[PDB]
Amino acid sequence: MLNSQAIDNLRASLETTNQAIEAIRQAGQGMILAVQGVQDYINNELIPSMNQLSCDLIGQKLGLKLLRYYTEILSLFGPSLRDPISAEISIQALSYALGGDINKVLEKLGYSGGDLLGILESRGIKARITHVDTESYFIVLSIAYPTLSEIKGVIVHRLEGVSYNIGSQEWYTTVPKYVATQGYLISNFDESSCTFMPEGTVCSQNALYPMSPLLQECLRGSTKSCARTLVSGSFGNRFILSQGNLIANCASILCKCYTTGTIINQDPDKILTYIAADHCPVVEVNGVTIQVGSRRYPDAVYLHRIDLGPPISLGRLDVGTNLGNAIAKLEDAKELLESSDQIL
Amino acid sequence: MLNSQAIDNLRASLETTNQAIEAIRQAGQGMILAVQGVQDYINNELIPSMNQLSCDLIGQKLGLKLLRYYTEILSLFGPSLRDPISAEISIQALSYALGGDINKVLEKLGYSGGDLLGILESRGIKARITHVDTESYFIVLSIAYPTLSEIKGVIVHRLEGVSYNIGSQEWYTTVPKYVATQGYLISNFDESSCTFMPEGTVCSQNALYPMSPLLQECLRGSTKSCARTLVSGSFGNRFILSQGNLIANCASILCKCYTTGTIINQDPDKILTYIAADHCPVVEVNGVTIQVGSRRYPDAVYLHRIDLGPPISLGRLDVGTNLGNAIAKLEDAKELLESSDQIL
Amino acid sequence: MLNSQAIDNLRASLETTNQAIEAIRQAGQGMILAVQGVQDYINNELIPSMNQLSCDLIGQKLGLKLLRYYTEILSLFGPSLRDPISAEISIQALSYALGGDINKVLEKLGYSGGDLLGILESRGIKARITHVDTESYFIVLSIAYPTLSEIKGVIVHRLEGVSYNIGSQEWYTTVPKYVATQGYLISNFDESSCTFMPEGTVCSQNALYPMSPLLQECLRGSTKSCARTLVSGSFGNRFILSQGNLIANCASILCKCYTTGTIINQDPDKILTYIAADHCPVVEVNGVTIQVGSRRYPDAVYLHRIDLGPPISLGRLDVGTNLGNAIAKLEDAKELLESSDQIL
Amino acid sequence: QIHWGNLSKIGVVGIGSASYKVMTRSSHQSLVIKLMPNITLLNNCTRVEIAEYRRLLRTVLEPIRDALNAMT
Amino acid sequence: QIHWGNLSKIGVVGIGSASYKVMTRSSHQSLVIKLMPNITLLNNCTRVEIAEYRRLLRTVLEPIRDALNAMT
Amino acid sequence: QIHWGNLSKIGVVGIGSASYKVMTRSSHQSLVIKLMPNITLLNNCTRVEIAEYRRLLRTVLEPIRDALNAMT
Ligand SMILES: *[C@@H]1O[C@H](CO)[C@@H](O)[C@H](O)[C@H]1NC(C)=O
Ligand SMILES: *[C@@H]1O[C@H](CO)[C@@H](O)[C@H](O)[C@H]1NC(C)=O
Ligand SMILES: *[C@@H]1O[C@H](CO)[C@@H](O)[C@H](O)[C@H]1NC(C)=O
Ligand SMILES: *[C@@H]1O[C@H](CO)[C@@H](O)[C@H](O)[C@H]1NC(C)=O
Ligand SMILES: *[C@@H]1O[C@H](CO)[C@@H](O)[C@H](O)[C@H]1NC(C)=O
Ligand SMILES: *[C@@H]1O[C@H](CO)[C@@H](O)[C@H](O)[C@H]1NC(C)=O
Ligand SMILES: *[C@@H]1O[C@H](CO)[C@@H](O)[C@H](O)[C@H]1NC(C)=O
Ligand SMILES: *[C@@H]1O[C@H](CO)[C@@H](O)[C@H](O)[C@H]1NC(C)=O
Ligand SMILES: *[C@@H]1O[C@H](CO)[C@@H](O)[C@H](O)[C@H]1NC(C)=O
Repeated sequence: MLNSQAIDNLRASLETTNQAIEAIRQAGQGMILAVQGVQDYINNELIPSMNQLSCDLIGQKLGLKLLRYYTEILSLFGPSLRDPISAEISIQALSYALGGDINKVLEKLGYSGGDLLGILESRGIKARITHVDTESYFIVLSIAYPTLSEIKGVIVHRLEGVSYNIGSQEWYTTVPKYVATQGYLISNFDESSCTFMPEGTVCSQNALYPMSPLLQECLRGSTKSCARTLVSGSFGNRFILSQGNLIANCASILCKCYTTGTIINQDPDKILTYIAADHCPVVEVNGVTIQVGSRRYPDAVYLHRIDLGPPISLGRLDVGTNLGNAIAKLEDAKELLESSDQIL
Repeated sequence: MLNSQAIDNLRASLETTNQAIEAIRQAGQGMILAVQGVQDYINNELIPSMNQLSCDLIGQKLGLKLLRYYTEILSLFGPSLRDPISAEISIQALSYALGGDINKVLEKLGYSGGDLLGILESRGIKARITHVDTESYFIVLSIAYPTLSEIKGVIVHRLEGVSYNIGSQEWYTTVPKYVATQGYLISNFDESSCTFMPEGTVCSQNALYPMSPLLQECLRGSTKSCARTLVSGSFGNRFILSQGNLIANCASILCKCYTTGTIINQDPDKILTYIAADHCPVVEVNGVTIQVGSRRYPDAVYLHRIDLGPPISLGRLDVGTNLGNAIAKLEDAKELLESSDQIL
Repeated sequence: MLNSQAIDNLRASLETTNQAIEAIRQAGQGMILAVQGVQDYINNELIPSMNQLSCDLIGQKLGLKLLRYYTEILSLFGPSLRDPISAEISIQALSYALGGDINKVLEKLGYSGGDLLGILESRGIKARITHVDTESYFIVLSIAYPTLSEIKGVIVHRLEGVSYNIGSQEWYTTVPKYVATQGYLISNFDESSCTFMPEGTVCSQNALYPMSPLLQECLRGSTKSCARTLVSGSFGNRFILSQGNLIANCASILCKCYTTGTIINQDPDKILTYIAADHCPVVEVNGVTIQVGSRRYPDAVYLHRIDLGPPISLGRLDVGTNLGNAIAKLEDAKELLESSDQIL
Repeated sequence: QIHWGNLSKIGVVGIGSASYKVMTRSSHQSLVIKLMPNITLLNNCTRVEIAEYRRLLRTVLEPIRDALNAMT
Repeated sequence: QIHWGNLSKIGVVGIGSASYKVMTRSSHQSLVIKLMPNITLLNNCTRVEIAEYRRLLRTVLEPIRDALNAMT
Repeated sequence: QIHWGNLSKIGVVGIGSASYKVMTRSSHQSLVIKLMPNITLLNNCTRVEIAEYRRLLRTVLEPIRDALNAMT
């Protein structure tokens, strides 16, 4: 009687336990599908998207390297690419062609350093494209290097004229724009194919031809042999500007120092008036305002500022706190069930 | 008897339940290891990869921002970098140096607006690189701005000649290419250092020198004083082209209009023949075909088209179905298991 | 009795298993939160971070496309952007403007291939910017195309003079730098607006004017009609270089072949001495060293080498071995539970 | 008919020869360079990059437009 | 003045007219171009990229400095 | 031996002085510019980007080759 009710009590109590394990077991299968679904999403939609981002980023790195190379080529060989017939070469391309230094450029070309300044300023070095290969994408340039010969003792003089007054009459002397001297000898000079520079004149053709005996006496002191023009019904120039010094014919006209306001009065004995930049930076001659001094403007600076942001900082996932509790609970029942199993 | 086998009936059933719980308990550690394995893959493989991608992408953003700056430097200061000795400045570099506008440029340089057009077209502004610093990567440009003085009342005239014909004899008058007039006064003009432009001539050196009395009469009307050349055994030009109007010596030769086909006959009283581009766009003179009309070609357009692609957009992982199902199937048995103890 | 102890031990053993299951249930709760925490991390800090990475890379792709397009525009239309008043056009811009080929350029413009060589080398084609639209970022470029007329039968000759000796006296003949011939006719030539080239001179203005009867006799053979210049107290040039041939007046001076060391003797029968670039590459005339031969330097190559790196390789996650282990053990408990029910 | 034999006995030599071509009335064409390419997406991912390119264009184009107005 | 009617009867024509302006003492200004912009972060990500830009700068700037030192 | 003192009494002044150098036979050198750098990887991630660069090169280089062939 007592046991029979107890057997029924164990019958009902054990009945729910079998159902209890079934429910948690099927819930366990739900976890497996959940974890598998996480794995599928990572493998099928994160890894392919990660690799596509990595593949696209490699292409952008190469495209920037290739564009930086072309910009360097455009920087150095720009004029040659646009003008394949005849274009000046860069100082960067000249350095590269002859070794890798300007000292190698001067030694190989036999330039004095002041010869390179004359050649660079006159644009004497030309590059011509002689072959373009559109299959392997290269071009061949043909650079021509000028060769200079200096005639010792020859000095080139540039002449500039101005009208002068002797009494009430205005005269003008006709002289060549350029003359050349070699010691005591004087010759004419043709500037058609020449570049006049402080270091020296570089002429692509000949410029020297002899001078007539009459013009030689003019330049040597006998000014009465010089050809003069009376300015009657015509006009010339009344001032010259030369390296910040003004040479003017202030006779029978009004010359005024515009800065100080004083009248520049010419001594009758003297022929021409010389005005320096410091004494008068701005001068009025015959109503014409002339700037003798050089104005300086405040310095300017070209700048750029780049502001960027640090990349993202993804921390650790850190889900071990929940895993540890489940591990602790799993071990709790692991020993609890085994110890109770010994009773059986 | 019956209770004895009843105890064994519970004994056989209960012992299997302990084994049943043991199986799912070890399967629980299988889930934990899988979840831990997922976390390790994310922390050790995906997080380092995104940070590497982010670090690489930040470098590419700077590189593109930093190459775009150079392309701006090359765009504005290109000719100066290639030719440090002497190079013209760009219109963009001129505005930056003098304030930030052309209006500031005109007032600081004292230009009339038509003076800037003359200076820009003659390339009068030059920049020289005076200092290069390689440690801190900057250069210093020295810019020289011309100052212009206008001689008020002086007008420069360009002369062009053609071989006129009187009777059956062809002549040619020798005149200077350029002359200058100041009211009623006429002088000579030297174009060596000058740039002829519609607004005005900008001369780096002096150009005005007086004219002889004999040539003054020739230009003032007394054409008998002009120096004339009989072209016998030689040849000159027989037509001039000027601003779409053709001046030709059609005497003794065959002039015809190529377009209409008519023959241009010169009246004996008239010396020269004037042909406008409207009446005849193409003219043949002495067998030479002259294009006096202006041809216009159809407009061309340079343009580019860029096509992009929408960025990827990964959706939500969405594993809450199986995970939510397990939650329902987990704590449903929480009360079911607890119910067993209550009846006990 | 005996069953009472057996039932009590069974009741105690069953009671422990109830605590055993509940511990497993709470461990199951930890797994759900751990899996949910993994899913939350992916949707909160991985998907948003990757989309930002993808969004950033799309902008970088367009920026590189845009910069490459500008570098193409700067490569073609560079000089026009810096010089909006008057700049030469590139060969790439000329090809695009008139069709898309140089053959279409030649036919549309009426050039002959050698006409384009003389126009490209003289820089006759100029572009002017006539409209800038900053609202929509385009510029209108106006291009002027020269039209050429050839005077048939006219040949331009360049004359270069050198001094010569008659016994012990040095003379110099004055001739124009340029002359022109048409069959048997000889005329003068003005090189002010011309560009001397092997294919033909292109003059922007007229260059032909007649020659005096006295100078015609000089050029036709009667050399006694030419104007001479005794070189006394002056000096000229004693050598000419003409494309690898040296014409020198080695009379009364010392000329030697710098290469071979020999002395170049001027035979009195001949007036001038001709030296070829092969017989003597370097020549000294009157103490002046002249380079007659053409030096050649070893070829140079400008090239770049780019080394890349393979993208990251994220492999399969591969955590299915632990999931499969739990699946197998869950299946065992599913079967084992049914067996226990049969006993009960 | 220049006699180059007699003329070289007085130091005169000819160092060139070419034909003669004189420039007549010039032709004209208009070329429109569109510096902003036509982009079809215009998403939120490209707004900043398009503005950076536009600022580059204003650096170059604006001094040209402002100088044309002043000189004309 | 010039009698343009009479000069046309002898083949002389006037094909232009302009004012006369002569150049005087020039002004001067110094412009400093900083080719390396001021970058603030300079972290470990932006190390190889800045070095590659500096290598580009040396390809251009170094020949200029060497030529200036040699010619001056 | 120009008398610069006596010559300034008649309005003639000297505004410069320089040596004289005349150009002589020129030297020559060939320079080969490889516009396409040497890429070693050539993966599937760089196929499109290399083609975009080649199109840029053809825009510049092709008119040069065509002009050289026609003019020579
Ligand atoms: C220079 O001028 C002075 C006085 O004007 C004169 O006596 C002299 O002969 C001239 N010539 C020379 C070479 O001194
Ligand atoms: C121009 O010619 C006309 C008629 O021949 C006459 O006035 C004179 O000869 C010339 N004019 C002058 C001002 O000499
Ligand atoms: C060239 O010189 C020779 C000999 O002096 C002779 O034929 C004649 O004088 C000259 N020729 C001509 C065509 O004048
Ligand atoms: C730009 O592209 C769009 C879309 O293809 C289309 O309207 C046309 O091709 C262009 N439109 C304009 C206004 O440039
Ligand atoms: C795009 O940007 C605009 C302007 O900030 C904003 O209104 C819009 O919501 C954005 N679109 C998306 C999809 O974020
Ligand atoms: C760059 O910016 C920083 C900001 O901290 C400043 O201190 C530094 O002087 C700047 N460098 C320059 C302007 O060269
Ligand atoms: C780069 O520098 C950062 C500090 O900004 C440091 O954390 C990191 O370890 C460095 N990496 C290497 C490879 O030196
Ligand atoms: C450079 O390129 C050529 C042809 O493209 C190839 O043969 C060579 O191997 C490359 N250089 C190196 C170092 O691999
Ligand atoms: C690379 O591209 C080629 C050409 O389409 C293709 O055949 C090959 O399978 C690709 N390789 C990989 C690893 O995707």
